Amino acid sequence: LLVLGIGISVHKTDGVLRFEKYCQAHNLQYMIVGEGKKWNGGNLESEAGGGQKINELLIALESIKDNKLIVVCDTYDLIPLSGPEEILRKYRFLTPDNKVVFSSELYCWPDASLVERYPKVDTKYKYLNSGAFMGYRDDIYEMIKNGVKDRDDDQLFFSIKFIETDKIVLDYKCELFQAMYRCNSDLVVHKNRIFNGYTNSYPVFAHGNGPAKKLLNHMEGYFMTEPIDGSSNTINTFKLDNEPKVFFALYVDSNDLSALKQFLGKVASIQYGNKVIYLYDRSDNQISYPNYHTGVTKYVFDDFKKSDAQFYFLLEQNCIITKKDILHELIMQVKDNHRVISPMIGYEQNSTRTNFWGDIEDGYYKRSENYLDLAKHKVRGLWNVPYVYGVILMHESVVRNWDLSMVKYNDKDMDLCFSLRKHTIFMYMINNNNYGYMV
Ligand SMILES: O=c1ccn([C@@H]2O[C@H](COP(=O)(O)OP(=O)(O)O)[C@@H](O)[C@H]2O)c(=O)[nH]1
Ligand SMILES: [Mn+2]
Repeated sequence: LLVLGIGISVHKTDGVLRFEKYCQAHNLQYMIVGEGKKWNGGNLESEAGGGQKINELLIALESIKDNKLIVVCDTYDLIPLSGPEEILRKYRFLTPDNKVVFSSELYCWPDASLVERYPKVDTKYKYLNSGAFMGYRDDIYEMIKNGVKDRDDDQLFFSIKFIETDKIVLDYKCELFQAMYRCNSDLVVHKNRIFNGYTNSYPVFAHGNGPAKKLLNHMEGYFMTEPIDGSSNTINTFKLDNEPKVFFALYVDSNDLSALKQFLGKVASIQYGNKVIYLYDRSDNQISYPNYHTGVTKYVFDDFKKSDAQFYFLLEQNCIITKKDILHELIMQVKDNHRVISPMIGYEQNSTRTNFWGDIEDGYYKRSENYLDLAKHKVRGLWNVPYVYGVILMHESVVRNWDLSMVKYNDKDMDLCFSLRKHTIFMYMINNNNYGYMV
């Protein structure tokens, strides 16, 4: 068995890094198709496309000469939750005649007229989703061998193949694949898996297709790729052996002189040797802070890019850090798909108002099911969330390679988070300790 995940990008997203980590945890051999190449498959958000996925898959298949079983899948919004033995057993059971199995889903798209051409079935999971499929290398090769246009629609291509041929079967019972979109009430997390209570199955591949990225990101916080080490926090005093260089980017407003002094005093007490400090002041109105810049109304990345710093540590004036070893603690969490980390702090006079959002609806705050549990530390860890504010540690691989300056909301903190979401760079809130408060 080989898993061919489509990851066409010059630099890796957190989606692909997460997919790789889940593949490794489940002993799945995999190739990232299209790694290092520029995406030309279209703006999938506002328009369909994805033909380039087919063309890159075809090139990859030229390296795989034997007729082996292959899974072909999305990577940005998809993870495996089990290993090759379960996959092979399910495949054999689903298709004794070794057909290509595609994911099912709730909706018939992009061509509504196909509704009446699909086989009639006694399930809501009626239609093809082209985001995950499995079959023999030669069968898949035969379907795609003439290539397509980069901007052709791969969803439509495979829908037509299903309807018109006998080469494809759909995974109606969600055994191998789960298209999660609008199936929230079917699904629970149990024993490190998704359980679909509608189908009575444990789907191997969890696909947060469309807006269900939010749901998969949510469930991620409850899954494991390795056991918790319960002793990681037993001493809450963290010290790095060798300190990477951290660029402190302080967003200040000297108009509020007393708030500024108090903030700078706390920042000066963060224990870290290898650093450079820049002050970015909103006011137009300094001996202790040579790198001082005035009239700044946006987040600034160019000074960091020109530096040799390994991390960018964004701190806003209204966030008061009290945990002196916090930078050591945060850096220890930066690995794999965990590259943007924000410690959870609450407002001093009502700690349920924090510096993250658990959910988002049309770009605005929505209360997630576990929001209050995180804010009150009923459960702790790292959580993939749509917005973080005020204290953000970002690895250089993010800041040096991605446009963090995209504009939607005309608000610096909201637009930074929009930028990251758009690039499939994840924001992780961490609430393992008491870090501070907001004013
Ligand atoms: O720059 C890009 C954009 C997308 N994709 C791949 O195309 C898939 C389809 O996009 P998406 O999952 O967002 O589509 P959806 O499942 O929401 O229709 C992604 O998961 C990736 O595997 C890629 O490789 N590079
Ligand atoms: Mn997808």
